Amino acid sequence: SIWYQTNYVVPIGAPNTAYIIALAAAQKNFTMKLCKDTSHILQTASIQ
Amino acid sequence: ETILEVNNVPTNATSLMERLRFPVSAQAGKGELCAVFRADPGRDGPWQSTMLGQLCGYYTQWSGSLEVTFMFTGSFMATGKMLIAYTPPGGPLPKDR
Amino acid sequence: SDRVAQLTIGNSTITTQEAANIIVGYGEWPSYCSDDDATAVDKPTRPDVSVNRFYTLDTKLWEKSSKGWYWKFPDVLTETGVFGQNAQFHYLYRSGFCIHVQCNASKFHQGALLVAILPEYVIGTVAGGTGTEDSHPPYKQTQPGADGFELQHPYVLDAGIPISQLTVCHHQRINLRTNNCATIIVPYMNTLPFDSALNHCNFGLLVVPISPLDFDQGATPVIPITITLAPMCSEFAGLRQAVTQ
Amino acid sequence: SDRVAQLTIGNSTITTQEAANIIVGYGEWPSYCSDDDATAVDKPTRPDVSVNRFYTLDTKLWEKSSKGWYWKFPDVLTETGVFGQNAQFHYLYRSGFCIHVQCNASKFHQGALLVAILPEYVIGTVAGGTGTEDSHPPYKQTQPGADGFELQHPYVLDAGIPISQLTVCHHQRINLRTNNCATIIVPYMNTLPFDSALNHCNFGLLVVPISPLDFDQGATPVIPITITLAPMCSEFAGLRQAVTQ
Amino acid sequence: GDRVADVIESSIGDSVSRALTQALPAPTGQNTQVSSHRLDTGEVPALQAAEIGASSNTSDESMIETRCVLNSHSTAETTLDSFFSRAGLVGEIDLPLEGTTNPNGYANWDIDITGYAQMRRKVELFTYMRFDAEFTFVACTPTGQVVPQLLQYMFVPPGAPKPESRESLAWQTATNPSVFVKLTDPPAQVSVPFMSPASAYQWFYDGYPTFGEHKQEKDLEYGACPNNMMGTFSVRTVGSSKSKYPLVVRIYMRMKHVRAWIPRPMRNQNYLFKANPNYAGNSIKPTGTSRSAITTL
Amino acid sequence: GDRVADVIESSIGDSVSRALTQALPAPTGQNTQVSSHRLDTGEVPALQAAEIGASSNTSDESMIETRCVLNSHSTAETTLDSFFSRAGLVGEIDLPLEGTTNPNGYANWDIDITGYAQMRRKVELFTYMRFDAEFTFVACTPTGQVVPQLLQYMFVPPGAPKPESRESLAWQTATNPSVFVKLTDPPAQVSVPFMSPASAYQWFYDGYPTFGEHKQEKDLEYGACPNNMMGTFSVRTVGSSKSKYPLVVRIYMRMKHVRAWIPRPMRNQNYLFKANPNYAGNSIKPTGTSRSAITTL
Amino acid sequence: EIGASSNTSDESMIETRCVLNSHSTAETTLDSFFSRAGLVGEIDLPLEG
Ligand SMILES: CCCCCCCCCCCCC/C=C/[C@H](O)[C@H](N)CO
Ligand SMILES: CCCCCCCCCCCCC/C=C/[C@H](O)[C@H](N)CO
Repeated sequence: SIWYQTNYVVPIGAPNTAYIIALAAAQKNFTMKLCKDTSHILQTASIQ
Repeated sequence: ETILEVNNVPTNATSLMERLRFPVSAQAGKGELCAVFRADPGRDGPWQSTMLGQLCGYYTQWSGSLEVTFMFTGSFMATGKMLIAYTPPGGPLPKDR
Repeated sequence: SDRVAQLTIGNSTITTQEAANIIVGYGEWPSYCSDDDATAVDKPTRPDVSVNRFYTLDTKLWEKSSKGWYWKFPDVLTETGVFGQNAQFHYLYRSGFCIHVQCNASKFHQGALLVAILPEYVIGTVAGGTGTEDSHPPYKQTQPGADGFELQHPYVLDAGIPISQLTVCHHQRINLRTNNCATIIVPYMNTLPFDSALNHCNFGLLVVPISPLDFDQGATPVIPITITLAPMCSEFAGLRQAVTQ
Repeated sequence: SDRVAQLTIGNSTITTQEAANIIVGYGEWPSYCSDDDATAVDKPTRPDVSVNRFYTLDTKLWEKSSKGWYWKFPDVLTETGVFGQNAQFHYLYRSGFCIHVQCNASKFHQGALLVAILPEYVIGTVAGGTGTEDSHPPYKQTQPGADGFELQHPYVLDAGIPISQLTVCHHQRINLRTNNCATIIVPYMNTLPFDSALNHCNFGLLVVPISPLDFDQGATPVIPITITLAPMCSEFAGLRQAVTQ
Repeated sequence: GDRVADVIESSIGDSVSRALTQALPAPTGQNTQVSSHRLDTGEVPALQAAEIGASSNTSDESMIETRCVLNSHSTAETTLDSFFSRAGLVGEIDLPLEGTTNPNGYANWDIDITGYAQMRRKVELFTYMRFDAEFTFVACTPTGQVVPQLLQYMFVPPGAPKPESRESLAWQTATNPSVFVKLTDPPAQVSVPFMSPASAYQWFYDGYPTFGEHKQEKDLEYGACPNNMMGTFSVRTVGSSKSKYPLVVRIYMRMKHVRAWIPRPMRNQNYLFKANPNYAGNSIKPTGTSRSAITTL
Repeated sequence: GDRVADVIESSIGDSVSRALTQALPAPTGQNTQVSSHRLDTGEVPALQAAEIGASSNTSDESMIETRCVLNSHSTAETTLDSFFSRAGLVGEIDLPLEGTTNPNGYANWDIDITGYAQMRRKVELFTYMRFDAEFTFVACTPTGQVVPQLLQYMFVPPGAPKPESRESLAWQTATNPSVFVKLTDPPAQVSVPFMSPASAYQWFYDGYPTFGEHKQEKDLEYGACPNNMMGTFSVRTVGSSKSKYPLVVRIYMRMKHVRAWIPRPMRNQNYLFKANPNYAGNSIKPTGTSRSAITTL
Repeated sequence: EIGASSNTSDESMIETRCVLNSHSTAETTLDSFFSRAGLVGEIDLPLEG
């Protein structure tokens, strides 16, 4: 969760609404196992 | 690092580019809430559109530490502070900072 | 190499890029009581990383006509977390602190703040205005809780002592021209090795705006002040049932 | 040299003069998890003497027509003391135990008890009597709390397993002819190094009267059974807010 | 470093398991020594205390007058590998032609070895197990006849989308392990490793897997351990149109490299449900058999 | 011993006070070195940051062109023993003949040095003090006259029964230290040690000494530190019948072997009560004095 | 804005414990990801069509 600690302070002339971009990654102790088929995709029938 | 679709509110095709960033603005100064998302990289959510959400869709189990790198794209003369809290499971959505 | 800093203790982390320096209270780091200073005969418990972490208390509103606020320590941490649940069960208590006050503004705002640590800050009242009645401050003003209390006469600090000599104790200044945070590390200051954590408040934090706030019409009008503090080298001794006050 | 014993751990002490022996569960003492077995990356907190102490749970009434009781561990210690306040805030949990059951009588009373430790004692119901409905036990029967729960059919232990083979696990017998207390030291038995302390109950204590009570008219008619237990080498990991269940 | 004396002389952080026992090699049974008559005082090897909890340590020589016997009975039969490496029936999958059970030529079977009572009673002797497997799939008609039919076995790990029908696009097995057999050959046999996130399986898990207010709707999740839900087994008749031979698949699992922890009593009552230790409430049957009196046989 | 690695390489139990400062001997003031003109870049000794909190470290040589001065001004006057070892009036006890204040020839005085404003402002510069004392009792008539009268001073420790009257049986001083003086001699002078249960006195104690629900009746116990309630001082005219000379006793305390901790601001307002930092609400007087404008004097 | 990713260790953000990690990374290699036979084509041979 992302909470406003103090506020977003802005002077005269600069715009009101800003934006934050979130970028996710993995560490050097990441490990995966038990290879499977992908879940979060489908496919329509009758290709071509 | 790859872009995490935290603001997965819009649906239509003319505004699908808005699902990469989430807005901040001026509040009443009560310690408000900006955004929340789960930290599961194998669930239908924000982690689905990363390189970690498609390469851990081809695996059943995973281990190790995740990390979420943010980036501010505002003005130079505008400052602010944010609290980015991580809740271990069991604890529901908090009602206050 | 000096403007930016990071405070990592426990499972919390404060990162700031407009910091001045980390002051150390009286040149002494917080530590555990030695065998010479110790009085009790039971082994003191010491949770390592479950109490030595930052607790973001509350958000204030620095308006134009502000006067000041004060928080009595460690009264503010008797309802928050494992520290607030250990000080209700235990009798003896010993900890340093690490106080960090954030207050941000743009490069078009001006103003200053005085962040002070006053040991045994005894609140005195106005004695009925004229000075005839032997009045005493109530319980909701002496130990205010985690919400602080607004100062009524900040020139005499509501205690009879003037504000202009407050900087003989620990002080850092939040001047909205150069910095935006004030970090103070306070050791354990008491005549006894341990102390009760429900009646005796060791020191009082004072945040008073010396130079006022000012801005022109068009900037955002509310400027918040947030206190963030972490106990350090906490110790507890003597178990009993849970009593609130 | 063997009949009398004393258990000193924390700030509590149990002294008994009619004890048999202190059994050790599976020949393994409780300990802390090594770096090979550890999975988490945060430093685990460990209160030394504030949780490793005896908690006297509740007094039962061993009447003539008693059947048995069972307590699920560590469900009984989520509302008592600093241990009951650390398991509500933390996520991971790891501890051994040390269970001591007192039951006294004179030299004119007769009877026996079976004090058993059954790991992952899964409660099963009667499936509607005939065995047609897929019923399930409620929440007030699965995790009963600190008050236990009376067994309805003690021959099958309310789980389908017979009582006559219960002594393959840890067992001591409170026979009111020779001894009056049964002390068991249980290590940490789980497939994982840490575990949640709010849903998973590790083992269940079973106190069932095998040989019944008997006395003549003139002795005092009520014989109480009290459970007293102390965690040992407790550890916690992962902070969050206080959630009850 | 350290300067206090209640930490440098403390025992906080003892990680090694201080064991009181030490496993000794015992390839055969124990012999018997020669014992003579003994009529002494104080030294009694027949009187114990069952209130202690430990068992009897009475040797045979300290109770009767024995003879020297060089015992050479091997104990290599009662080990764990020589007790569990016998393949038993753990599941049966039906594929009929005209019916309501599986009328679309496919059937999905969840992986659990607690469906048949003869294998279930052996593995529930222990609480934690850790084994490999050798599955075996013997397919035949309900009348036992072998027909020339091609079949596809598919192991669906937990998470992957199950096939909705026979012509679905999940059968293309790009990463799922699949076995293609006919019926006119020896039956298929694979080797499944220890596939659990935990360090051992567990057949008895006391507690809930979720958080929150457990009321009358969410009571069926009690005892469902998610360290054992290993996925879904799926079969189909490999083709497009309707087949014409009915099929029955039988699954036989044998365990190898078995390690077991924490024994427990074995069940004596009838089983009623899968992964649910319910029993009959009115029909509580005793373990042994009854006689007329105790004074006679 | 220890086998885990997060304890053997930890820092839990650091008992020594890791000090950043180190007290150096300084018998006189610091000299001044010769400095020349300096017109360099980057090296600025006049620009600081008051936001850091530390004070100015600007030497006099780095701001002007100085001369070499061998300074020999001794700093032996500003020490703690040369500041507090001056006896000031801390209490006054009245003994009249016909009145309502003390008409029975005795008066009980509680021990506190916060009764007179001139001694109180010096000792409240610090928070914790640790001192011995040298009390001095100068007795005289209200007109200053010295009469031939015998007097008994009695130090009553906290707990002992106070005398109800002049002929009471607590005046027999079997273990209480008492001083018997006349008035025609030099005044009495004793030496009181550090008599506190704590390690230092404290004139400001923020908090309550009791537990429980602090409501409007029990509000007067705030700030009453029981590590400072040292007992009761008692005087009487040594005799049975009524005396005929009025008496006034004055008490003068000087501190020796003084150690002080944690300085604090000194009070600028008027005092109003004993052991109670109240002030006038309407009459808030500024510290300095006022002028007409800031541009002129 | 540099383009490189995060090099933040876990020890420089929280208070960690010593863990001797022994999780093998022999599953995520290229040979253990692609050596699984999948259907790449289907050829039909009917009688009357
Ligand atoms: C073509 C692949 C063949 C299918 C292979 C399946 C592998 C699954 C491993 C089998 C090991 C037994 C699983 C045990 C779990 C028990 O059912 C649960 N604890 C109780 O429901
Ligand atoms: C014949 C005996 C003479 C009486 C000697 C009295 C000894 C008491 C020691 C005096 C030291 C000063 C006590 C200071 C306490 C302050 O009044 C309180 N902190 C504030 O009320």
